[PDB]
Amino acid sequence: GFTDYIVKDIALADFGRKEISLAETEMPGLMATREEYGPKQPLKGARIAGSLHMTIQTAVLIETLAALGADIRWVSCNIYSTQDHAAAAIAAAGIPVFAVKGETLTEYWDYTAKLFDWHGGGTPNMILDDGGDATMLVHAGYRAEQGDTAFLDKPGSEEEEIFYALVKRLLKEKPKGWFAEIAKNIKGVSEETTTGVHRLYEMANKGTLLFPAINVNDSVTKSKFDNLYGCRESLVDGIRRGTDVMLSGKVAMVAGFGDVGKGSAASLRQAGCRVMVSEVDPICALQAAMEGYEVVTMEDAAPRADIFVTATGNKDIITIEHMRAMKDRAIVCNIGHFDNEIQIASLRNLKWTNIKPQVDEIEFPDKHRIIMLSEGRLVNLGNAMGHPSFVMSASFTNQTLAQIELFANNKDSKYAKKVYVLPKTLDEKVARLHLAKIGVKLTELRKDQADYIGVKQEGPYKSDHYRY
Amino acid sequence: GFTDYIVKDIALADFGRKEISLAETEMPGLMATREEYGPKQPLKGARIAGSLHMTIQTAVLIETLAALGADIRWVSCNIYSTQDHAAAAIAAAGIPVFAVKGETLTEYWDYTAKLFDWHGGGTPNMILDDGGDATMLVHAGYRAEQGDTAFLDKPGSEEEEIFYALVKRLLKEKPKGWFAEIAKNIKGVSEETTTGVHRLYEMANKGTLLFPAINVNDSVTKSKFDNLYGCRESLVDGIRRGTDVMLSGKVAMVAGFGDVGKGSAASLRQAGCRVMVSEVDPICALQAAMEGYEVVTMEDAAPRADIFVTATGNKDIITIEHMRAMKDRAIVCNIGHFDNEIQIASLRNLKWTNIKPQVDEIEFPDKHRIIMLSEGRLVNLGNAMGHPSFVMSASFTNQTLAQIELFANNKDSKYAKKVYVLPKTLDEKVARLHLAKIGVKLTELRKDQADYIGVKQEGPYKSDHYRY
Amino acid sequence: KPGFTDYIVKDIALADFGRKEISLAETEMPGLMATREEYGPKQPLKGARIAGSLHMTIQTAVLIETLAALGADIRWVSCNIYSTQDHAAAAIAAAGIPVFAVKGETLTEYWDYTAKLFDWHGGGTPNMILDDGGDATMLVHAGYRAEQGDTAFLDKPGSEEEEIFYALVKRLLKEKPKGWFAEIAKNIKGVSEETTTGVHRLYEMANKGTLLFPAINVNDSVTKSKFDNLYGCRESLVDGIRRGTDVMLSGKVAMVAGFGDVGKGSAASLRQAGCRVMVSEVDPICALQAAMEGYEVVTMEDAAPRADIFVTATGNKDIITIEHMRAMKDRAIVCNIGHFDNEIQIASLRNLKWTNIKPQVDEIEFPDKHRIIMLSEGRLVNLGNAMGHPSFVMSASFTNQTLAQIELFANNKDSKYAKKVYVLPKTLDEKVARLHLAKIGVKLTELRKDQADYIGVKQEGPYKSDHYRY
Amino acid sequence: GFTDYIVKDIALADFGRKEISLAETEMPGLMATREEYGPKQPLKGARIAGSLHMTIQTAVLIETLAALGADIRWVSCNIYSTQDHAAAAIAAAGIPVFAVKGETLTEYWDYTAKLFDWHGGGTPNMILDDGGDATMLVHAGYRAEQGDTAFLDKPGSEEEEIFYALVKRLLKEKPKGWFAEIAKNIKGVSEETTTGVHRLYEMANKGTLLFPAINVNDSVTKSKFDNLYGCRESLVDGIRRGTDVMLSGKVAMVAGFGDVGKGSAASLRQAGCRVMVSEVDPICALQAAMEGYEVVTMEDAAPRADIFVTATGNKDIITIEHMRAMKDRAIVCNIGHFDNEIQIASLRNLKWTNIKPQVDEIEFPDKHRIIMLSEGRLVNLGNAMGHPSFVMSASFTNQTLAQIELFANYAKKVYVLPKTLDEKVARLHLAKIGVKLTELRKDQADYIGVKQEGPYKSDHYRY
Ligand SMILES: NC(=O)c1ccc[n+]([C@@H]2O[C@H](COP(=O)([O-])OP(=O)(O)OC[C@H]3O[C@@H](n4cnc5c(N)ncnc54)[C@H](O)[C@@H]3O)[C@@H](O)[C@H]2O)c1
Ligand SMILES: NC(=O)c1ccc[n+]([C@@H]2O[C@H](COP(=O)([O-])OP(=O)(O)OC[C@H]3O[C@@H](n4cnc5c(N)ncnc54)[C@H](O)[C@@H]3O)[C@@H](O)[C@H]2O)c1
Ligand SMILES: NC(=O)c1ccc[n+]([C@@H]2O[C@H](COP(=O)([O-])OP(=O)(O)OC[C@H]3O[C@@H](n4cnc5c(N)ncnc54)[C@H](O)[C@@H]3O)[C@@H](O)[C@H]2O)c1
Ligand SMILES: NC(=O)c1ccc[n+]([C@@H]2O[C@H](COP(=O)([O-])OP(=O)(O)OC[C@H]3O[C@@H](n4cnc5c(N)ncnc54)[C@H](O)[C@@H]3O)[C@@H](O)[C@H]2O)c1
Ligand code: NA
Ligand code: NA
Ligand code: NA
Repeated sequence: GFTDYIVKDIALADFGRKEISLAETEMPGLMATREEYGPKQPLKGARIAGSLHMTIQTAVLIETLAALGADIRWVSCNIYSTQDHAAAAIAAAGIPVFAVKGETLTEYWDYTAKLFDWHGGGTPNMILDDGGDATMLVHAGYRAEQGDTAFLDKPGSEEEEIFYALVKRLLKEKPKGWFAEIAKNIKGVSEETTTGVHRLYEMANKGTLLFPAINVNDSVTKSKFDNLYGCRESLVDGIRRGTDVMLSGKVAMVAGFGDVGKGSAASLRQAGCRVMVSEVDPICALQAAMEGYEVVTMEDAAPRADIFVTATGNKDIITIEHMRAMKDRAIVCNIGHFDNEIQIASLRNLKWTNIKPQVDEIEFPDKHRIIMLSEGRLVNLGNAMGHPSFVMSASFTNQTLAQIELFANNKDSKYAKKVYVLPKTLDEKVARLHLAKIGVKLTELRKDQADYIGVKQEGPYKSDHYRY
Repeated sequence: GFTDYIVKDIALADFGRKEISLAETEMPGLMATREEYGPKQPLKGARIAGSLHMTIQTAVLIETLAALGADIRWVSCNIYSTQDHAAAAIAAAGIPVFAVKGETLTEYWDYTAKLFDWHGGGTPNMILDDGGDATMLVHAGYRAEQGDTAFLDKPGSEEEEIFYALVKRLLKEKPKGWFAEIAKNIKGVSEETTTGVHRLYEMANKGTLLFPAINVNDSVTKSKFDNLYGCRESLVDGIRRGTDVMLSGKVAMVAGFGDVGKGSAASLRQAGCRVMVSEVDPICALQAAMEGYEVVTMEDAAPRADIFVTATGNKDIITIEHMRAMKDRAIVCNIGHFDNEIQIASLRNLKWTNIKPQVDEIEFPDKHRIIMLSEGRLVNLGNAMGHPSFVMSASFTNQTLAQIELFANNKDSKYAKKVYVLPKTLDEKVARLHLAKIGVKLTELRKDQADYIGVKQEGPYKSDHYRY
Repeated sequence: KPGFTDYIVKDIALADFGRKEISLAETEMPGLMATREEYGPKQPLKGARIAGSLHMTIQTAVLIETLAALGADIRWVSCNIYSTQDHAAAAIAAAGIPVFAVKGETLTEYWDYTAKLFDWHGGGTPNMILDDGGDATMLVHAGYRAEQGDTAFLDKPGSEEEEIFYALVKRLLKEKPKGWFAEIAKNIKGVSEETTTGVHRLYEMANKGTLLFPAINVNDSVTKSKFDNLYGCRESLVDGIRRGTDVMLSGKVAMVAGFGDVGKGSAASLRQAGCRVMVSEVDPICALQAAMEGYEVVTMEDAAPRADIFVTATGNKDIITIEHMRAMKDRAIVCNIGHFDNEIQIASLRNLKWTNIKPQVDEIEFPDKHRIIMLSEGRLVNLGNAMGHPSFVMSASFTNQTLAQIELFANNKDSKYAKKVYVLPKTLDEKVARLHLAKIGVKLTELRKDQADYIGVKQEGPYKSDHYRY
Repeated sequence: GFTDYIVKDIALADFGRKEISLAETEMPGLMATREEYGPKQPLKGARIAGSLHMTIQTAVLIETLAALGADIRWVSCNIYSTQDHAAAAIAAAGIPVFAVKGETLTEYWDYTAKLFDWHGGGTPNMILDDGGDATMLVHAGYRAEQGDTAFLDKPGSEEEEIFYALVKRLLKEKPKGWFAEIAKNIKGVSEETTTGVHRLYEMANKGTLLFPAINVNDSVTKSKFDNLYGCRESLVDGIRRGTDVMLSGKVAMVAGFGDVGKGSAASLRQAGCRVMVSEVDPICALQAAMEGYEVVTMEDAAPRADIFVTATGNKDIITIEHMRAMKDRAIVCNIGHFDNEIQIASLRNLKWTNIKPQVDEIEFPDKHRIIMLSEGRLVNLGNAMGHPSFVMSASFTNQTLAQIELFANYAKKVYVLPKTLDEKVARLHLAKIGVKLTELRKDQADYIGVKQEGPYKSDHYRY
């Protein structure tokens, strides 16, 4: 009689469980974290609201949190990233989850709000976020509840107008003071991705951040593994499953050469494309040139490339003018967190023909066409299966450790309403937990060698400013 | 009122047509062939029986042959390689096709026989074959029809048993002399893949080959493109879609370093694996070592690689003893034409658990498991979408030109009952047809330079023994 | 000029060849050349007396002439006994700049030359140090410590170079005016330090409170560490091995100890050239990076009988021991690309039979007749057996150095630099990268104001947070 | 009392011997061939005139031929490819060699002629050639000696005028009939490189080839290894030693994508360049595009590449009009056999400034400059040390087996070694690089239609 969930089809649970079992073998850091902290139950009493792509990998994270004692409600943080068999397995485990691949924007936001109506009464006391949407709902509602309401009628994108409408509906329907009630009860947020962390630092800079936050993205074992190697593996996976094109012989353009753009350019080069890159940061541009990529503007690339990928975390990267100039049936996609890297909204008066889920052909007046993937939302998660389990084990061990820090290890107020990163000893621990699986044999410093370079034999091995 | 087909779901035809249209843009060699030969209708009067993976790419080939005047019947040459939407689109175009992804081996062989019961009555007068199964049916039936039946009672596998039962059934249910009538009427066969060509030369050398044959595999623009770059793109595609594992950090073992093994090892290394290779040919082994691969035996690799790929065209490459020695949840697959590279039958008293279509977990008595892709059949086609269209345009332009040669350019018996390859002029033409699409600007020999090296400005540019 | 004799080089007649390659390097060093054009009119280094201790290569000659073009008075030595390019040294001497640098100088010569930096022409001392590896900095600090009465460390040498260095310190205490090291320390306005090993020495002193003057850590400019250490070694490690040995790399197994910036570049050098590369590491993060890049991560004991080529890239000591070398295959190649020659236990080999093949290449034979090929007697192989990093990447390193000399000498009127270790601001790090883009055809996109606001940055940069790792 | 040689510095012999010893360890095929055939003395009675880059690797080949019984005289086949310490070691070993790094074209052809004045009297009875120059001397002299002398008054290049003057000088000095006497005594030639094999097939098709020839270049274990991997290792070595430029960040243009162009493009891309390629053959062009190289014309490349390499075996690939259009201080070089891929002659009117041996800066009227390596001669051998020893062991094991075949043991006058020998060459190299070959079971061998011991592939297989 468990009914507190919304998924595509609960009957997919058995398939979901099979793939979760397979992913466990590929996620030694999460499984070792269960073994270590299971007995101590550090998350007992935690009520974690999670907003994070409802994939097989996330399901292993969710069950790890639950094995550590947490009570949980979950949604995806993108309308196309859910893996419905993973969602069904979580629902079948009796954990409230509201996540469907292909849900509407209105559904997406209504589901986010359902995180905060805790089963049995009350609110969450922890947030685990990827992209900042659950955090944003709490802050925007609190802003309005304190009487600052005009921003809710500011012009916006289609999704923004839906978000403001949600906040108005909740102010109208929930008891007065609901958002302050939520904000009081949240002990911390851990945030996974570059875009969400930027939103966190903006709030802290403005003094509006309502609770302590750990920036998980900037663990070394997250940013230089998930953002880099994860996209190296999953960008071309998304493009292949969407289009099945031959990548050898093609030219690809990647906007951005931060961690995701580095991984994305490598994904395409390794798969056979000749890759060009755009950048605004002269250091990252020089890195791209030293790695052998031609560094060009998007105006230069638009008539040249076969495949375009936005990897910036910024907005208005590929415009209608660029797409007007592209060759017929050029492929366009986005691997940054949000769908305003490409001017999708400007395309909505053109003729769209759906090819299959997450693949559309868009026809201009002059009859040239472009192939758009996942309507401009995250292509690796929308057209394929996101990053593979092993690299998500590193990200999600960080997440689990950050939840433990904020929920369990803040009894001396070592985390204020500010943004923190995990300490390097824990970053190093995350890496250590993954070495045996992939056959690494680590050397140990002898004492005199440790002394010679000024480190402890057990680490940490690098200064605070080391960049790896 | 058209019913002469067997496909999984005819309602997939619209989706198939959308992806056929997209593939046409990616297949400039086939489309240019339609434009050149369309007006001359060189295949008017041809009745082509095709046995070749019923993919979107094959659908573009089928419609090219039809555009040149051919009447067609088609089947897939593997039980897992059909793309059901491509099959549906062909059926919806009124072309008889008998091809379902996941058909049984009994169905597979019954469908092959249906090639020869031409619609309206009569037989085919051309065969287009990939792997030699349709050609084998004709030759084995002919052998038995002439009185040599004893071999039909000594089946060496379950497949051989189904095939010999089929031959016996056709000898009873088809008219007296049916196999000789087919053999009389077939003007030629063109054969796509290394294994099928081996079978052709076997028959040619023994004097049993019943009609002229063109070896398409050994066109330069087939063997050095499809087998090499096709597998480079589509092997890791199959492994990713089947398993979603992280390839960076994994050790992969490829048996064979011919054209397919070269492309397969590159597929895995480019995707991040550390790749080991086995070989029996010292030249191919030395190539592999010079390309940086460790060259080892399968016994050395068995307990330590994460991923195993057979690429030999030979048999008994990965045995039950190897599989017993493998690490838990190692991945095993085959990209050679036939499944007996892996000893699949030796596994049939173990516990098999299906994960999803074409993915199975096999458990040994000691509880270790292996993950088997497509029950050991061609992994790129079974677990993904085979090679991408652009490279198949080169293979399939060769096939179209070969059909034209045997059907229309044999008035003078230039093709006897032996195996031939297309001339280098046609090989060069196939490459030329593909240059504009990918932006190649070819240089023209000045007249002085052509003289200096002793070629014509228009080619051919290399000796007949040049290896490229 | 005939009157000028204040130098020591191998052969002054190499100056014309030196000048031709300096001219070629100028085209390849746009950052340094742009820094001249920008700051030349302003003469920010007029009055600077710069003691430089840095590999006397063609690239260093373009740095020296940049400093002089900005107004600096200069004395120079190399920071390694095998890294000098004799034609570069000759060209600097022929320009009338005191330089004491010979490829193949002895350790005793090396340290006597370092001391000549501090005997300024016309009297007095330097007032700036530009250091690579910390040796000039160490001479001032060791002498100061001893001169203040703490001499115990001088009597306990534990390597040949250490005993030579300690004997130099004693000699200078004996021969110079009393208080000489304190007078040097008082006059040095700052040191800028190029390399990971030297910067470690600096932070050790700053943490003990013994650092005597402000220091800028140039190694940890993004446009030094993530370019010179990485791409420089990617280009010049295999160059050194090829010139020393002319072996085929395709088909060989290589072992790289360390997967920091130099080890990353070294492993890529060898893989790109065709080797199958194995890596060792002590840091689990760096080990996981190496495994993710496809390298087998093993211990040196596992690698010793397996690999054809060994490269130490750690900055640490005792990486390749006599036990490892005894276990190696016959005619295995061994070399070092970290700053100092104690990564390989070279001293443990000195009673074996050494057969010189050619400069910086030796065959070492064990009693059992097993042989190894040793490059540059375990000293930096890229500089010893080849020409070090190529000019273009050194332009990024040396533009940072020039900017750091301007900071310490000209921009410390308010004492913003105390006696501790600083890095250059990110806007200067970014400027260094900007100066190198046009030469290699990079077209940089301009952020619009709405895009810059969206990611919380100014259109003119800096584009990244302080803790961004690139 | 031996002085029948010309080397730059005989004092380099000890250095040459040390590097020959090192190369022996790296040349397991040559050394295994010495071990197997030394005691058989298959080349006893052979008098081999060799014309092949006088490198450390060639010294190991020479001493292998001698260990098989051969009497030898040797020259280099390029004026800048000799390694003087290798030449000195061969001289010190008592083998006539005439080879100096930097010898002039006049010296080059005088030295080639010395091959044929055998020590003790008589002529050679075998040729081992790389590029066909020794072979061409015999055939041109034979042609003229049979009365057809007018062509010798009509050269097309400075080198051909020197060559023709040599032929005239030999016809004047040597006994009447000398070229026919040489031609009668030469039992065969083995020819190493694509350009030389092109010359042989020209002569065979015109019906003028005077003796059997083995095309060593088209052994699989030569063309698919030396030309490909050898250039992959040694092209960038040459460019680095000549210029010391940073390759990451630069654009490089490679003309040709045959075996040498494939290896050359890979050399540059693996070293960090962004590589463009030209081709005339649509199949090779399509291969380059599918390997991810931009395929362009030289006119497209001229204003924008930083580095240009010719790898065609053809002529007039980089013209003065291309070089006029290049950026200031672009690097230009040639890895094909002959210097006429670049229009060096047309540059001789401009200002040249020597930087160091084999590196020159050439200044145009408008003051832009280009950097020319080895005056357009083979850059890997002129600016560095040619291919490394291990891959030359494969090429030179083929050469040794070919000399045995021609001397001691078809229909076509130019032929290739049989696949069983090609396979043997590869097998000899496997243990040193740690390869473990799998052995077919009898049923597996039958399944694929081969003998367990090979050959494993059809004669048309392209590898
Ligand atoms: N799809 C995934 O699985 C995945 C993985 C991790 C992060 N992300 C997302 O990817 C995005 C990028 O993240 P990141 O970690 O690489 O950030 P980053 O800050 O490291 O890199 C972004 C780069 O974009 C560049 N840039 C900004 N504006 C540009 C412009 N107009 N043109 C060209 N370049 C521009 C920046 O200079 C910067 O170097 C974020 O939205 C992040 O949340 C996605
Ligand atoms: N899946 C596809 O899309 C695809 C594409 C082209 C060809 N094929 C098939 O792939 C197979 C291989 O074709 P190919 O063109 O590479 O053939 P190939 O003859 O070029 O190469 C096969 C290699 O296997 C080696 N080999 C044979 N027995 C071996 C053993 N016991 N252990 C290790 N190595 C062994 C051979 O020496 C040979 O080099 C054939 O069955 C062919 O029909 C599949
Ligand atoms: N030759 C050159 O041109 C050049 C270029 C830049 C720097 N350097 C020198 O190279 C050295 C390395 O510099 P870096 O910037 O890479 O430093 P780094 O700190 O980034 O890397 C050193 C790495 O060595 C590892 N390590 C330490 N002891 C080890 C051991 N016993 N076994 C295996 N790994 C071990 C560390 O964990 C570390 O990751 C320094 O001496 C530096 O001064 C040389
Ligand atoms: N330097 C070395 O050590 C070395 C090694 C092996 C051979 N070689 C020499 O290299 C040359 C190339 O040999 P190969 O084996 O690669 O020959 P190849 O016939 O395999 O390749 C030459 C390529 O050049 C192309 N080509 C001809 N003219 C062209 C033009 N005008 N523009 C662009 N491309 C053109 C051809 O189409 C052909 O594909 C020969 O002279 C050979 O003797 C040099
Ligand atoms: Na996944
Ligand atoms: Na240099
Ligand atoms: Na060499």
